[PDB]
Amino acid sequence: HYIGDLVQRTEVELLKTPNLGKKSLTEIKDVLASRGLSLGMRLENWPPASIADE
Amino acid sequence: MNKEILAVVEAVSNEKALPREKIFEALESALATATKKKYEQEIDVRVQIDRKSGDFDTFRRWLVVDEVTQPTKEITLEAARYEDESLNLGDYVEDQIESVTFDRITTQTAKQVIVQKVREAERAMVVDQFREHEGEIITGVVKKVNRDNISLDLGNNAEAVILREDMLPRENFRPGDRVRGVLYSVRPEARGAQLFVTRSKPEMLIELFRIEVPEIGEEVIEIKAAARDPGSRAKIAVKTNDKRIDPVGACVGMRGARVQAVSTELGGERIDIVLWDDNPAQFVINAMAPADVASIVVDEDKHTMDIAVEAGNLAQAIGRNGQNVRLASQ
Amino acid sequence: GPEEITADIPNVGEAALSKLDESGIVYIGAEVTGGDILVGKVTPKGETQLTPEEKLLRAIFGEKASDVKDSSLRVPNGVSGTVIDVQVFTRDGVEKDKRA
Amino acid sequence: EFDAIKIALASPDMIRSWSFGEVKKPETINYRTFKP
RNA sequence: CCUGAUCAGGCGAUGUGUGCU
Repeated sequence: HYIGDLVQRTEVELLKTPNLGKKSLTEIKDVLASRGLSLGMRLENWPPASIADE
Repeated sequence: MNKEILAVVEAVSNEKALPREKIFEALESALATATKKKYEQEIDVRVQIDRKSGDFDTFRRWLVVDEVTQPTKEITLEAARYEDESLNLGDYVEDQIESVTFDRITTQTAKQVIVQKVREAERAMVVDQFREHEGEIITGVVKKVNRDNISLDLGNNAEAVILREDMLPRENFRPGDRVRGVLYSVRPEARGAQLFVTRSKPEMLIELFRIEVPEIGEEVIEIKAAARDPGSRAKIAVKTNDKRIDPVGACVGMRGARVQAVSTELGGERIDIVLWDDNPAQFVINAMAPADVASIVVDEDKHTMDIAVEAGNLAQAIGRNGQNVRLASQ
Repeated sequence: GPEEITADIPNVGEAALSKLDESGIVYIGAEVTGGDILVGKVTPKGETQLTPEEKLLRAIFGEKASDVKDSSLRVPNGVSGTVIDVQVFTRDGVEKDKRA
Repeated sequence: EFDAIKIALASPDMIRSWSFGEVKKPETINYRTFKP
């Protein structure tokens, strides 16, 4: 549900599922063009340093 | 199939002998480049052009990669698994299209890019003009005065440049002065290549005296050796091909009016036409002109030679930087 | 011929054509300085001459327009202000835009 | 450069030597093409 | 001079006042 978890897997790993369709890939590139998501990220589980408890 | 591109291909003033279909494809790529330059998604362009009907279409690309940037033209191999791995790494595989836009801003952008492609075609045809000779003794008239290089205009809109290390040390050129030289290189610079010459070689004076002497063409006399320290001092040894003919008198003209004109080709060369005979002893002794030779020894095994002379002749036979001596040696 | 009040002007970047709308009249409430475009008005200059490159371009697009001058109203050099009001008048026989 | 300015009348030979042509028509400037 | 990419496009007299020195 959150774009960070979508970033936690690479976009190619998202392409390895048939739940993504033809327009869905265009939507993926359209959202990822804004440099916010789907740049092939990796975290430990959820939180980086600024995602700290306070 | 509007047939506007049909007659439009056959204009055909400047690009008839130039590639017509390639110019059509280049203009189509310019128009599609402008069509890319109007939207905000930075997608690469491909125009698809028809020869039989004339009409065309505009396709978008998808540009198979292993990377994520240029994201409207970003693909990969795991996404190619849905294409059953048929895509390979690196390709520009197109998988989209576009339609149309009127757009007077983009119309001006198409005009600018078409002027750029027309300039590219002009440069290509000029390089083709250079390809038909590739280097020759040719004259030009310099027009621009740059630093340590002089730009020359020539006929049929072709141009050249003269390098300063290829030029004389003291003789400085100015616009309105013609210079004839042998061009030897066309190095591909940015936005097309330009002709380059070097009007300092002995080839230049050699061809100048060939164009000067009428006995040089007809084999009445043969040019045995042409040696030049360029601009400064030069000595060339020539003989008559068994005609009992004055080679210096025929290659000199009236009162030096060949060679003193030919020196004007070099820009002030101190040139000496010199005699030559049958054996290398008398030929080298007369190629020691202008001087007096008492005797000359040579070694038949190893090509070494020795001469002796008076001091008033030694000053004339030596030279400043060995120009006469190295001239006779080469 | 007649003159249009359109937004698509040649020879100017996005820096001048940023306050205009899709119709070509500046927004009510927009800080402008000296040297900007308020109303974009282009004219037909007259055909009067055409060259092979524009012949080719006229075959490509099919646009008739095609030799067009600009006569856009611009802020006199130095004044400032915020545009508070815009009045438009049409004579009969002319269509009305979104603005009027 | 010069030393004095001199004024006099003008003979018609001299006036025909100032000119470069004759004017014969009242027409000002062509329309639809802004050329004379 | 100004505007945009070496190219393109933009330079009034009279009269009436009115107000300042």
